[PDB]
Amino acid sequence: YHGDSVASLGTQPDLGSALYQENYKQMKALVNQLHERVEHIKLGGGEKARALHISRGKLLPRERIDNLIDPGSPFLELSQFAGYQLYDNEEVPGGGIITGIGRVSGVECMIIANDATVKGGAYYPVTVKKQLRAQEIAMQNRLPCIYLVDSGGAYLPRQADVFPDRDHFGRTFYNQAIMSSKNIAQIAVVMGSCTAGGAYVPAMADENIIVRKQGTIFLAGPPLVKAATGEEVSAEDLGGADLHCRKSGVSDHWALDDHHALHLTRKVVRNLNYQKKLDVTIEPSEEPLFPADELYGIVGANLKRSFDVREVIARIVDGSRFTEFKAFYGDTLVTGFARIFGYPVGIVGNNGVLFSESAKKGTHFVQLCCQRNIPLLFLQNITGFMVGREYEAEGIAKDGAKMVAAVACAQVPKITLIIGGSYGAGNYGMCGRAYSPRFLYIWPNARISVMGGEQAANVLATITKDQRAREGKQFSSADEAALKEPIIKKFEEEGNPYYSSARVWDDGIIDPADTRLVLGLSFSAALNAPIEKTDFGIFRM
Amino acid sequence: YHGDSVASLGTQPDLGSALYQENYKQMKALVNQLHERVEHIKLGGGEKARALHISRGKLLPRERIDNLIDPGSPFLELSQFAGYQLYDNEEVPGGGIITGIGRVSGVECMIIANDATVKGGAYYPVTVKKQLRAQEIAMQNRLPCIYLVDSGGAYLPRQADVFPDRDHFGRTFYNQAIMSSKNIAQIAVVMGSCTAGGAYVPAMADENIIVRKQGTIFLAGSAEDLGGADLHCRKSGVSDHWALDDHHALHLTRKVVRNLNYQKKLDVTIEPSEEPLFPADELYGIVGANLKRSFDVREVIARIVDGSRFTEFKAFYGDTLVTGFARIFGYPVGIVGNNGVLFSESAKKGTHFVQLCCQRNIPLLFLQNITGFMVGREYEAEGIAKDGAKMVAAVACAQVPKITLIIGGSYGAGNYGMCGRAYSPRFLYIWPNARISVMGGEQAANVLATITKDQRAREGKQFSSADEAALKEPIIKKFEEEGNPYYSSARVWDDGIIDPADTRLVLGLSFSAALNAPIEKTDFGIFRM
Amino acid sequence: YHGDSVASLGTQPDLGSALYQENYKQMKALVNQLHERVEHIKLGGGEKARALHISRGKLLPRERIDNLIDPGSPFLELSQFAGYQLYDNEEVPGGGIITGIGRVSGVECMIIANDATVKGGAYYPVTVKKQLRAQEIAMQNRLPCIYLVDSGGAYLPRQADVFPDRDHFGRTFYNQAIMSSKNIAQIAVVMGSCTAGGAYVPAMADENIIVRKQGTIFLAGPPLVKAATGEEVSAEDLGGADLHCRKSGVSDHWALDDHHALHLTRKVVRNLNYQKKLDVTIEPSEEPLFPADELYGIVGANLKRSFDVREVIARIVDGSRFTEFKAFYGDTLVTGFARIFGYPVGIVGNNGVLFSESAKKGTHFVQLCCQRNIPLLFLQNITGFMVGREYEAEGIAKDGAKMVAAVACAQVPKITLIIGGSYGAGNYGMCGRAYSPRFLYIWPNARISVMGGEQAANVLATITKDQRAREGKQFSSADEAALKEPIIKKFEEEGNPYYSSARVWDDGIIDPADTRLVLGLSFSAALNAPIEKTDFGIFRM
Amino acid sequence: LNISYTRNMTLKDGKNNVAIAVTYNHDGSYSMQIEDKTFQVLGNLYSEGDCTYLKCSVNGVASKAKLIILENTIYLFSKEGSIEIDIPVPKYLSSVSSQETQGGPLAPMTGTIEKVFVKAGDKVKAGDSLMVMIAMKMEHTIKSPKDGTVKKVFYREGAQANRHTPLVEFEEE
Ligand SMILES: O=CCCCC[C@@H]1SC[C@@H]2NC(=O)N[C@@H]21
Ligand SMILES: O=CCCCC[C@@H]1SC[C@@H]2NC(=O)N[C@@H]21
Ligand SMILES: O=CCCCC[C@@H]1SC[C@@H]2NC(=O)N[C@@H]21
Repeated sequence: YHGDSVASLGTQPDLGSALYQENYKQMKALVNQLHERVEHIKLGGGEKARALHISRGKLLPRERIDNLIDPGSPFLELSQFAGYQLYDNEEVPGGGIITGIGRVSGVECMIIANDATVKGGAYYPVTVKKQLRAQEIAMQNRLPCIYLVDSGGAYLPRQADVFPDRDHFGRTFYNQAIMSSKNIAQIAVVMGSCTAGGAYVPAMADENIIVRKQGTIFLAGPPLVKAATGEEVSAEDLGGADLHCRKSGVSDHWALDDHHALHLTRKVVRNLNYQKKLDVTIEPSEEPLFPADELYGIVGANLKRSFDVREVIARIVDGSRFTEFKAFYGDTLVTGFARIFGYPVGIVGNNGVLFSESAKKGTHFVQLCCQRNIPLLFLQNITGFMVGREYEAEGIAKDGAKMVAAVACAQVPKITLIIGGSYGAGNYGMCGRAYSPRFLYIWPNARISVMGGEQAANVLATITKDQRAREGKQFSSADEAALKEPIIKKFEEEGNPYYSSARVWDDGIIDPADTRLVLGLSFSAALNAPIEKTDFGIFRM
Repeated sequence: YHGDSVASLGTQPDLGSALYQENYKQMKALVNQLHERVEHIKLGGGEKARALHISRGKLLPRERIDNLIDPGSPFLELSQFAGYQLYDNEEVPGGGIITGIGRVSGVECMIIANDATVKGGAYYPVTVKKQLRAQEIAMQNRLPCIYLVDSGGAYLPRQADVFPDRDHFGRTFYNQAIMSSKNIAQIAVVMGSCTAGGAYVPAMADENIIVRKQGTIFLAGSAEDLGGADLHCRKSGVSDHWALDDHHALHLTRKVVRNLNYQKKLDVTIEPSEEPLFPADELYGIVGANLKRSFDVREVIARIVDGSRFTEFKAFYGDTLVTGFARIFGYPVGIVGNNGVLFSESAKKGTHFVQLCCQRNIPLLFLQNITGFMVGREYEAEGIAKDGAKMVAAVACAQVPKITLIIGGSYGAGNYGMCGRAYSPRFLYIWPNARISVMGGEQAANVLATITKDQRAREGKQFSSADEAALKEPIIKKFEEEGNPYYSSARVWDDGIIDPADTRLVLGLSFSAALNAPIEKTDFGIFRM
Repeated sequence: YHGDSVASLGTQPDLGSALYQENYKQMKALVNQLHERVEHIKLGGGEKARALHISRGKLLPRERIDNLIDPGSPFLELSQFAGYQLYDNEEVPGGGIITGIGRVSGVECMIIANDATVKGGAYYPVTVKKQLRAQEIAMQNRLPCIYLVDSGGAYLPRQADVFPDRDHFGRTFYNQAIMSSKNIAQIAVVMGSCTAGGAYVPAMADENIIVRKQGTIFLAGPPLVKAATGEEVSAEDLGGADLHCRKSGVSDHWALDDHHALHLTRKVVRNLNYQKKLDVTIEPSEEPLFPADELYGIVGANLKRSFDVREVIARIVDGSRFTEFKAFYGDTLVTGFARIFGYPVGIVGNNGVLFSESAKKGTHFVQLCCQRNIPLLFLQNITGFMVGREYEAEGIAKDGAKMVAAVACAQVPKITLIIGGSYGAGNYGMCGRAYSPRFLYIWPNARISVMGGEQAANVLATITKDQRAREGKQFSSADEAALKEPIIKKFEEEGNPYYSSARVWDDGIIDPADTRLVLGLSFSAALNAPIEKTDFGIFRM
Repeated sequence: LNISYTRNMTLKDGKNNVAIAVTYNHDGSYSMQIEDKTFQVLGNLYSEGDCTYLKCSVNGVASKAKLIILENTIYLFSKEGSIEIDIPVPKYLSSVSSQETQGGPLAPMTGTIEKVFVKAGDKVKAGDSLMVMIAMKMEHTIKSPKDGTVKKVFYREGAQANRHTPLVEFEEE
């Protein structure tokens, strides 16, 4: 029996209020800025590179994805801003690689396509990190991996940051071998030149598809053969040849063109003999009772002002229905049960400074969700430089760890959304990047750093005021901002969402109006893997 | 393909026959007696206590259950007669506690509510036993436990029978901890005062609900300031949910159960249900109240199984025992029922049947109407004890759900072989005409009439026939009094006395609840061939 | 490397002190009282019954055990005082049954022998409970069960307390069937008449031994055959006959006399193909550094006086070596690691009133022992009617439960020793009988009840002082002791160790000087079963 | 088991709360007691087209009616007539802290403001006309809800005010 009437969250905001008008205007500008920057990244290398790419008969990388996925299905792209201003004078739109989750033949798959128009598809250090992140997502959720291979090899000027280490280019093949051993299908489509060391990607795949004229697979390129043995060979003859398809046997399927190869890929996925099974209970979906775009006015762009996280929850959960747990205890933290697109979810969100009661309340809640195998969603909005931030933390340290330890051991799928600040140990307790959430997203107004910019400035303003008061040479107020202004600038620049997203610290910057859709797609993908039993460590009572 | 036509059990009784008329009249009187006694127990402490209870704004305990369970859903109450005349001068209707199985938010749950109108909710020795029995049922069937806590603590005058032992009040918290470790939800609703050990119940629960002013929790006993919803909800943190009144708390409880993320899964094959081909009330005439007369157990079976369809196993071998396959409300069941004295062939036939059901994971139903084992020099020489033990050992090790219904006598080792209380049947019910004891009252009388006739014949002082009934009459009275269904049910030896016309419904509800837990593989001991 | 020098517990008591002299004198009297009462119980039914028993060629029940166990091996008898003054006018020494753990053919086994000299071996209600307790011990520790069967059937005058219920006589056969299914050998030796319903015990056993002339096994006795069929049969002909040994086949071995049967039993155990394996690390044994008899002076018999539990520990652990855990936190509870006869043990003992810190400290300690699979020993000395007992307990309730819940779920072997008071919820937190400790022992000075006798008296002295002050009829001080004296007498009588031990609430009353030996034997037996992993419930933080 | 379930239901007819004791009979019928009168009720639900119909018999009298249950109101349509019965709403479900100190009477509809009778700070008493609005050629005069002084005015004369938009702000008291 599910006919019981229940209360719903959310309240109608005062659209006429000046605060709402200002907050909407500021947030809208950030969203517009985000949209137009993505439009530029959408163009990849540029008109000249794109014209050259098409002149060879090859499809553009994003057109390949459009044709690969099911007609009209949504595509969840990840880390669109990787490499954004990362390198001083080189522009690398999207890191030279496009990764995302889409539906192929009715199966959710991870798609990893090299962007040949960007630096000829060379692998920059960020390119390796983006690919490794995609493989990690696929393995944790048992998503088949499809590699649209069109690459130019490693970027020699930065080889030390690509080749040697554990999380360097070598790890890519290690991940392929491990996923194959777990029956997570690895499919490679060579739609362009495969350079030295990239020839392994077609070989390490379970099934492989190569284009007739464009594809070339060779461990040693025609130049290295020419240097080592003084022999001149055409790229087609050396590799990706009918030799690779027939004489060498590296190719499992032969394709006439890009369209044919994509059609073959869809057939390969259909033969995986896989059917999705859900471990969680399901209920019919319902839209939230409040418009999502109202989040612009409610949240704004000023992190100093505070808002009720319940308002954010009311606009993303099915029917704006929410069962709060321990509502009046540790009120700075909000925990409760809801449903998104029919899936059950336990939501943990910050509503102020973390206290001992808040940490205990969170630790209790996380145990409940793990016991019932309920996915967890974290909404990070940590608070910084408040009189509350200036508080005795000895209790906070003793009790916080309990939450860091419960969150780490939880085996239910975890998704983190940074809707505000993320500073210090509060990041760890709220399932930061270091704690392996299945996905991590940030809003365009977020800030992340070891501590708030102001706190670092004020702390230094104590150390050197002391330095010269205790030493005895006086240190004046103008000497204070020759200390404080550079610090605040640095933390503002390095805490910017684009700075965080340019490096792969999050999986993307998302428009607040799209929060519900992104969460729905992410949780749906995360449910492809069975939920395991959670084993906890010692709870330091 | 399930279109095959099959034979059906049962025959039309002779309604005009004098035996049927007498048997119906006697059984009807017993059922009417049972009904009116329950009506009195329904009132709990009484009008003055009930008026005081309502005057505080609290719901009556049975009204709480009505509001907790799904609208219109049946409620299977257990041990309604616990404490019936158990204590010399104290009346404890239902033992001061109400336990049963009902559906909350579409999930079968065990509900344990203190009756505050009975002795202020104090825990008598029978009260602890009734609660412990309910917890045992919940654990064996993986049923979430809901505690409607309104208690006054232990009954000090009888503390030695409440506090110390393993099956005493302490075991209640042990059961809560064990069920929680197995993911069997423990939900406590503090709708009143709970003191000393009582305060542990909300503390030991997975999720907890407390009423705004009525509820109070404290290890050591104003009460609101020491305990109260506000203190625990906001300062102590013992409370997970805060409720305005009894209605609000019950509404919150339904929400809590809906978030358990539990869905029932069946291990057995299912077929569409069908009503029996014969009226159930005819069981009154067929069975009667005279245990000396005998009836065909197949008649009882024909009136409770779907479509009165029954596949008998080894029909002509060991005919004193009836075994076969049937279905009740669509569930498959293997039925074992007595049809006379147990023999070596009957025990062997039963042992073979029990192995079959365990192999196929088929629930077992036992219908106890026993009169003893075959007595004879030849039977002992052929190892009747060895054969009888074969059945006691197979029944004990069986891991399929087992339900026992005593429709007649239950004496001696025949009780053990037919899955008595000692053999952990999921449920045990008795009809109002049943009798249970170590042996029949007459046998104990006759046996003593041999020992003392011998005592004085061998000693040499003569012992006359009038001296015989100064021996026999007290024995027969004792066994009649202690074998009465109310005596057995007042103590928790069975889970309730049920009207025969309700047998099919009770079995259907019981088997449905028992299927919440997965059926395990059965491991047998050594079969002494 | 184990050559590190370490500190040792214990201090030399002041033998000249008046307190020590008084405490020694009082405790010694209790021990002497305990010894002489056991001597009387040793005689069973009496001289006339014993003379009749021997006149039939049968061994006395305790002589049977002496011959069964290995020469010179210690025998751990259990519940010697069962049935002590339990029944108004009937004396039932030891409950009519002797149970204990001894070594047979080098294997630790549980021995259950009926005492035929006591009421002809009839089963009283306490007799069933004592046997059921023995079977529970054997199953939990995987100890083979040997039944020396010489019984006269159930005691008809008390049938309602023997036959019907789950923990009544029927459960005995249920336990045999379950242990057999687990490969815990069940051996029955019929050394005397087996009455109706006892014939099952030989049949339900894996291997069975019957004496030639004395043994008789029949489901129906010659009288019941005579009543039911009008047939007269001798006991030997009806059952326990050469018919049972050969024609019926119920007997697996045929024995000439009691000595022969005991010799056969030893051979049967030697063929079990069992070898003991230890899951715990072992270190060489060492005697404690202080005499055990000093416990008389240290502890005494006055529960109002307090002593340091560390003194008790110093006189039972190997070398008086003890590593205390959280010594300065929650000092009313003492927890630490030690070794007894080489086995590792975690000790929890009361040193005052339980506090919130003490409960938290205990909960932390129990998790540590369960993680490392270390056996746990509890020393109960709960404190009652102190100004400390008169304290706000709201915190105590919130924190105590955490300990009740950890102790219940612990799967390591647990042994409880009551060296003082045991009142209220403090009993549960310290692994009372309800929490299935492998063994539970009590010292002769112990007291157990729902609450201390004084507290019940004082509490009532508030309720009726209120009753008449609020009602308005005055209630004088002499009216107070007409209220208090009966209550104090009742709690003193029902809290006495003999009252607790007469019923099977504990496994025996032990002399304090024997504490180390009893613990060593008990832990050794408990190690016959592999230690399982502990699964905890939700810790209410 | 061995007893009959009686349910205490409450229904609101107009302003009157009606207590109904419903007893679930074994045969499937219902015995309902209202005040001192007992009724034997039996019926079922059947669908004609898209409309659910209730076929019931009360004390042997049989009738058919169209049943609609929307929000907390039960609508019964019969050729005799139509009756609406209100299901009481539990307090907990009703928003606790219900809206209080409501100040602005909302425009009856979207219409031009023809007259304004209140300055930015003016003391008004209940029934004091604040504004006059013409909608589809129909004059409505807005009146003061409370005796509170006026904090502010959201519209001026000649402005078009949308339906249910606040017209006046009243000082918090
Ligand atoms: O070292 C200079 C270029 C030509 C020699 C390099 C040799 S060729 C065999 C071997 N394989 C390579 O890739 N490099 C070396
Ligand atoms: O009832 C009085 C004593 C003789 C009849 C009892 C019969 S004999 C067959 C059956 N087995 C028993 O143990 N008792 C009954
Ligand atoms: O303007 C819309 C139609 C109704 C109002 C028109 C008024 S009625 C009085 C006057 N005489 C006319 O002919 N028109 C206006």
